[PDB]
Amino acid sequence: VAEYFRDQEGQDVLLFIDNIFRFTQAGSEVSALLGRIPSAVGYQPTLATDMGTMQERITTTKKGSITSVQAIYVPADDLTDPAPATTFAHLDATTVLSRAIAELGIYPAVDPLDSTSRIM
Amino acid sequence: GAATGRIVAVIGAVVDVQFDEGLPPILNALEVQGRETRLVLEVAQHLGESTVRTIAMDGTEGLVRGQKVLDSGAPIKIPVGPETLGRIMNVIGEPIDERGPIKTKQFAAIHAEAPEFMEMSVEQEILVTGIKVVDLLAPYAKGGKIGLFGGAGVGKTVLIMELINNVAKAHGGYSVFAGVGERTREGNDLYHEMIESGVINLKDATSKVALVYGQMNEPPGARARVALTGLTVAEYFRDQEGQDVLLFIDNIFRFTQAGSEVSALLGRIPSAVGYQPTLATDMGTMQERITTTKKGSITSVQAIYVPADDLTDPAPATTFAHLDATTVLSRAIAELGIYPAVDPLDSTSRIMDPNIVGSEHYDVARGVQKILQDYKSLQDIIAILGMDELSEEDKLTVSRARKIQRFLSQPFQVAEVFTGHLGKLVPLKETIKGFQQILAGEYDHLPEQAFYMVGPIEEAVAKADKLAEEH
Amino acid sequence: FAKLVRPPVQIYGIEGRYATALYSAASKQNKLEQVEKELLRVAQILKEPKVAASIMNPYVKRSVKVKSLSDMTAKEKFSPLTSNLINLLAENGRLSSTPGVISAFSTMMSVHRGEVPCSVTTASPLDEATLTELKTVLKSFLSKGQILKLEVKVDPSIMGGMIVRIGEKYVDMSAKTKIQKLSRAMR
Amino acid sequence: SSDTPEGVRSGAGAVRDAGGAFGKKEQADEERYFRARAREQLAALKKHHENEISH
Amino acid sequence: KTGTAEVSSILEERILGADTSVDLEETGRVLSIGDGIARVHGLRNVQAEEMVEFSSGLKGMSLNLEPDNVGVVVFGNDKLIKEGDIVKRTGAIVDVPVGEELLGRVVDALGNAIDGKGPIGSKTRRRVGLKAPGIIPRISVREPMQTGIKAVDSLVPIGRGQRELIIGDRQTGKTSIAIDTIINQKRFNDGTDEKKKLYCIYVAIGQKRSTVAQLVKRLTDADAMKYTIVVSATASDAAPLQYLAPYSGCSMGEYFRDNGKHALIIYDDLSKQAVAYRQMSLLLRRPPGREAYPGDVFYLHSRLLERAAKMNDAFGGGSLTALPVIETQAGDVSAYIPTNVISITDGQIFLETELFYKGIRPAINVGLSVSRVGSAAQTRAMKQVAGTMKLELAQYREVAAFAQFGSDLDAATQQLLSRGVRLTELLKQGQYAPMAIEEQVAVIYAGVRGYLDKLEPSKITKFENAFLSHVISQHQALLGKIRADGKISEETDAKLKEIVTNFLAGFEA
Amino acid sequence: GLKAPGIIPRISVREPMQTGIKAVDSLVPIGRGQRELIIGDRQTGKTSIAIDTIINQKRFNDGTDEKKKLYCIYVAIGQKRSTVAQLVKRLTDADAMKYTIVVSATASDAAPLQYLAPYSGCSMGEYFRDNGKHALIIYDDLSKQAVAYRQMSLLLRRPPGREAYPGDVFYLHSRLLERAAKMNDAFGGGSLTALPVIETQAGDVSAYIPTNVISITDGQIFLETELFYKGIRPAINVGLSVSRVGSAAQTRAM
Ligand SMILES: Nc1ncnc2c1ncn2[C@@H]1O[C@H](COP(=O)(O)OP(=O)(O)OP(=O)(O)O)[C@@H](O)[C@H]1O
Ligand SMILES: Nc1ncnc2c1ncn2[C@@H]1O[C@H](COP(=O)(O)OP(=O)(O)OP(=O)(O)O)[C@@H](O)[C@H]1O
Ligand SMILES: Nc1ncnc2c1ncn2[C@@H]1O[C@H](COP(=O)(O)OP(=O)(O)O)[C@@H](O)[C@H]1O
Ligand SMILES: [Mg+2]
Ligand SMILES: [Mg+2]
Ligand SMILES: [Mg+2]
Repeated sequence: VAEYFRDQEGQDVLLFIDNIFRFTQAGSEVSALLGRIPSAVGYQPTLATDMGTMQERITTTKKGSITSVQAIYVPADDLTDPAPATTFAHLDATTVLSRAIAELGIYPAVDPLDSTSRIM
Repeated sequence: GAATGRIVAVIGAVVDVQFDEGLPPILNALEVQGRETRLVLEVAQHLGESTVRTIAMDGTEGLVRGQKVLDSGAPIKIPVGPETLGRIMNVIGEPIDERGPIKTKQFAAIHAEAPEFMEMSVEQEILVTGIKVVDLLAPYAKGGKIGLFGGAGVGKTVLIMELINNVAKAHGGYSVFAGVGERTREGNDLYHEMIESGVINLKDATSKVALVYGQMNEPPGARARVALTGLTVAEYFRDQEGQDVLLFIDNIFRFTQAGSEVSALLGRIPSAVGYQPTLATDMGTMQERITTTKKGSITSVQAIYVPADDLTDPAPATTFAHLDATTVLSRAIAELGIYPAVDPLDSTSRIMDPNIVGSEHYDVARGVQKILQDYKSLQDIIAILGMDELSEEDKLTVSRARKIQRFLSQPFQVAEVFTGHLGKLVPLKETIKGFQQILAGEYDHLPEQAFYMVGPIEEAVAKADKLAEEH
Repeated sequence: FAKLVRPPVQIYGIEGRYATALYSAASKQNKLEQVEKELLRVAQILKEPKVAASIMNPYVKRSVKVKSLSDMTAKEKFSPLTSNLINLLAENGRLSSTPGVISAFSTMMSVHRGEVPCSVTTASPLDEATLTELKTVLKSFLSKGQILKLEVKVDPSIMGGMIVRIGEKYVDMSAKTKIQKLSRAMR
Repeated sequence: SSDTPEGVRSGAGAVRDAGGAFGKKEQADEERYFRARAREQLAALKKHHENEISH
Repeated sequence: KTGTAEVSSILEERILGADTSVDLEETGRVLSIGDGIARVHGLRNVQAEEMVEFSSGLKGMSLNLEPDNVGVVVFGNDKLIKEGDIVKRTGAIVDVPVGEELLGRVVDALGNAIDGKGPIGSKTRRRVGLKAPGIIPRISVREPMQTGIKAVDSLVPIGRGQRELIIGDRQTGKTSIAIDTIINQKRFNDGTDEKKKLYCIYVAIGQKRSTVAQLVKRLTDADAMKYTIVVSATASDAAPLQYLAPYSGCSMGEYFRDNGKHALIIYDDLSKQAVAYRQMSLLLRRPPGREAYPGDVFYLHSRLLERAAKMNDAFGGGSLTALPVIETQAGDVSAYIPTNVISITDGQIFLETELFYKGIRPAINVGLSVSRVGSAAQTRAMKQVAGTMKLELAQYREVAAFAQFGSDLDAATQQLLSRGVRLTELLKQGQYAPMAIEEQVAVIYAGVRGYLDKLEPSKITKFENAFLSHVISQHQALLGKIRADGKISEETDAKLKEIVTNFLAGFEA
Repeated sequence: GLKAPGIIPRISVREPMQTGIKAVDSLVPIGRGQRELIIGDRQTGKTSIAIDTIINQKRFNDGTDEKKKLYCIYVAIGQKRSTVAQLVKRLTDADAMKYTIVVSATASDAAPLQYLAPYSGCSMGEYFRDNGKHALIIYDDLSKQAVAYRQMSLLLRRPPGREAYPGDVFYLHSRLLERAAKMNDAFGGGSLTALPVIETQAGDVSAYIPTNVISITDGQIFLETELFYKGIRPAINVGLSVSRVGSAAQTRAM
């Protein structure tokens, strides 16, 4: 749906996915109902290509572009887990919403020391 | 004889037979011909083209393919009755003590079903054994179910042979000891520890115990069915006669663990850490026949091996629901010399209740456990600040808590060959009174070495005078 | 289900499934000695550069290999229960293993009167006076109303004897007995 | 990794649960105190017992 | 590759002739039985998830439709099925009795009767496998659902039409948060109002039978088995009966949702359905995954725990609330099944066994518990006092290390150690004593306002019991002015000031 | 492959077995007929402990009474021949070899020959025990009779269990360590001690094959590394080296 407003109209699309872990977790369920032998910690062997063929269709072509904004869930506080490792290879930014900055009264609750951007 | 099958494939302890005429159902017994010993195979699966997949109950040496196999028409039929007392019996119901045969007039096939919802006695009681950790902190119940946890070498064959002394001699009803895969050395003591103590009489008919022994030198298909030969003799005394029974089983982890030794040879995909995929189903098929109905009662005491002191293992952690009372022995306590090793903050009963044990028993045992959890928050301070930095209130806590910890220890009567002390048996009314006073402050003026290995609190001041005279 | 007649070989694999379903079906109605004469005539029409061109071709159709053999199996000589069997193998996908079944049915039907022959393995061949004894003293063993058969294969590495195998018997008398003189060198 | 239920946490009285060189430095420190109070108390017993008889 | 139905007896008849003697469109013979899984030759017209009915009287359920046979799980023992036994069809997905003829009765997972009173008299049925409502037929939850526990109603509140996970280790008080949730409803369920009633269901999965028998006697004597259904697939059964048993109980509680009534269901526990499914998959040779669970095991607890809804005015105004129970193993909330069900539901209540022995019972951790809806699912008076209470019991947790060896601190830090240990003493509560809601607004009003700082901490749990018995009897007219109005007006906020201070004088004697 | 004797033909442990070590004989005594497990790491003393025991019975074997002797047996599994031909040297200057047997299956042997070795060595022990005398048997070691069962029974296409070990590694060791009996005096009264050695990785005792054999033996001797290097040699953890004392047949003066 997000490409008609890039290809057929030429605008600056946005796209929200909630969230990028349940896309990954559902690919491991399809791949294990067929019979494929799993990878490291339990995910599917095609984990980076399946994320590849979805995340490569979001670019800036000559007509328009697609931007994306995706929420991420980090399992067991493990930033080197196979699913957020593979998702971090595609990111160009981060945004962190933390519980403490809301207590100060500041809106939106954005942590300006732990939110990054690769094009900085 | 019917359906005289033939053997085709002996791979391990899993024999497959092929029947010409009559296929037998699941859970039967088969008789391999031409052997001087009795080898019994039990049917477990139906494969197609009239071949079944059995499991042997003995050694599979000397099994030549093409060998005939008879059929009895039922599951395994053991002897049962009143004349099975003071005897030791096999898994298929045979004598192993060389006294002659068992002459009974009633047989019971070992596969029965759990009694229904409308046959459930609901009443709770109390039971006094004599121990200051059982009777104070995790009290038993007349008809309940009792499990003894803990690792290897912490005191489970002693705590289960002391309760055989305490309860199972001053009891009117009967008892059964089923040995499910343990050391054959330890199955020679309890046969001789109870001939001199009158519980077994080898000449007359006034014995009060029955023994079932299949040990850890046995193939792992016969170490899964002495758990069921036990509670078939221990059910004729509850159902048929309207009596009261006691059930002693050591060890019940060898029933589960000997089902994981033939899982993949049967043809299943193994589950998590290596167990069979039918863990909580073959277990709960057995642990529902050990109940008290409205025709009788059963008080069951089962020893439960925890492998490698790992309580979150799936073989113990699925047994914590078939039990009323848990006594969990730790090892970090028995390394301090405290015996019985019983953990105070991990044992638990159902009847610890201010409406069954009374509101004086309850206020005591919820202050012993509250001062022992207050100890551990101070032990992390002592490791840095040292003992002579604490305040004067927190020093009073550690001294009473070490007085309580030493007072929970008690010399059993079966430690009269290990330690050389003399044995105690404390009544319940003194147990509550003794612990009530250490929390109050009425023994704050004694050394801790008085309280180690005594009985009542009046013996713990008769030691603090002998220490001061020999000074 | 029903019980079936036991074949006296009982082979296994994808052959002996179908090669016992044919033995049990034809032993009913006493169609046993007849059906081997019909299975040896499909055992010649299978090897044909138009028939074997599509009996093992994957890409023709799943369906047209069923009508093409059913028209073929009925018109020329025979319409017994084998016409259902060729229709049974072709309906399942086991047309590739069709020569395997008839080589499996032949060894199953042979033992109904046969011997599973011996194998004399000695040297360059012999005369009539020493062979017609071994074609008669090898009949004195069995004694069950039978007409024996035999194979011969020449091997010179056996230096000075003959080995023979009546079934799975193997009475060995040869120049292995040089290796049995290890006991002289074995203390 | 402690401000989350998924991130693991510790118990109370875990220093002596390990068995290191702080669990030993504390198991022995308690015996070097409560062995010397055991003969302040022990000496006073003869007098205390007498005192009970007195009053 | 050989194929399952390629045995020597199936091929043997097809060489003889056509199969006219058996029809195979409706009845199919059994190829091979083992460990509660059958293989059936025939049955060409069987729908997926259809009950079959074996020759020996048992039942079945069709799960694997395969190109030569069908694999069907067996209810009951397996010593009755054999090889060569005709199977037939019923013609439908499994269905269960449903009505109001269930109330006060005890049923198993197929709707039969076990308490021995008599057969159920309902005139309706329902399929167990139906779907949730959509995005449209719901509305946001606004109804209080009261438990009677001062912690659960004031710190982690539940509403009607919400999932709330009771998670915690063994021997912690799990089965007892959800047994005075039931007993508390007798206040409303005997009166005259209709949109405050509730009809509870208890599902017992894999427990032993004589813990259920100790629960029909706990609830009869407290007089709450005239609106409670008990569904009981216990441990001695077969494995699919424990698989259906929360679907069988979530269709019994949807008739009360489609008709403008309300209900509440308690799965106890959902960590034994997931092991009962896993036994069934790995004998059907479905491919494993992490911890040998099949791939579709998030699909077990997602299609079940989304049938709990709050419908709207154009569909009846019903509700269904679900409290699922999950047992962890030594605080490990990062295993496979405890991480599915935390992601699905709307909050968890976390009970620890360290707090159970330090004298805090019910043994609730407040820091590791949450409800996602929260302050909208509360009455307007409990919202008023807990907004000052949840904050001040949160400031105590940051300074909770200083309390062990502390007297040389600041007077502000010595205050948070003071006020925070009075509010902890209020939240203690004895077993089988649910409280009315406006009574809890009396007790919590005493602590958080300042009328307990001048007392001793073993005299807090005495003062609360003496403050309640004075205000029930001699002030019953003011515990019905909150139960009707809802909000504490200033005309009541000035009247409770003249009760607590005029009782704090004549107490300490 | 013979069978262990049951409950009737045993008796309790009356006699002592002297090792000559002073940390063993005083603090962790070992009766005759008791399975005692020497466990520890590599290069800590597990072989030397069980070879001072072979040497120390020299004084009883040239004596006069036939009931104080102790005939010994050493089973070498998975060891190179430049250790077993060197241990026969240490056992022949002290003339220790005139009363022992050495059953040897080296690391060069076929994997069904390292599996069969303790079941063959234990069956020469039961010539003594089933005729009157007293034997002793050392398995050096039993972590190399397990990887000869894992390999031999993977190539027979048997499905792996944990760490690819088969289903019945517990049944492999248990049907071995129960022949170590102590018969009653109406059969002959003979005994058969056993001293299984177990090598563990990084001093961790909670592994799969250690815990399956801790719970078959009556007592243990925990050999460590920080005892060996600080200076306590033989490096026996006398705190943890528990022992079901064997009816306390230490001796009267000790
Ligand atoms: N609020 C409370 N006050 C006092 N005792 C309590 C309280 N809650 C629970 N208990 C005690 O806890 C014990 C066990 O609790 P319960 O069995 O209900 O918890 P559980 O975690 O569900 O245990 P399991 O999971 O084994 O069923 C009971 O004997 C009961 O006396
Ligand atoms: N009583 C002792 N005092 C001091 N050192 C000793 C003693 N006994 C043995 N050692 C030394 O310790 C080292 C290891 O001993 P040993 O070879 O018995 O260990 P091991 O664990 O059996 O070796 P491996 O791991 O190869 O089996 C040897 O160098 C030996 O010389
Ligand atoms: N009174 C006692 N309390 C604690 N332990 C004892 C006592 N008496 C002896 N022991 C020792 O504790 C050990 C416990 O082992 P045991 O209970 O026999 O087997 P298990 O390994 O099944 O616990 C025994 O070997 C014994 O030496
Ligand atoms: Mg034991
Ligand atoms: Mg419960
Ligand atoms: Mg060595």
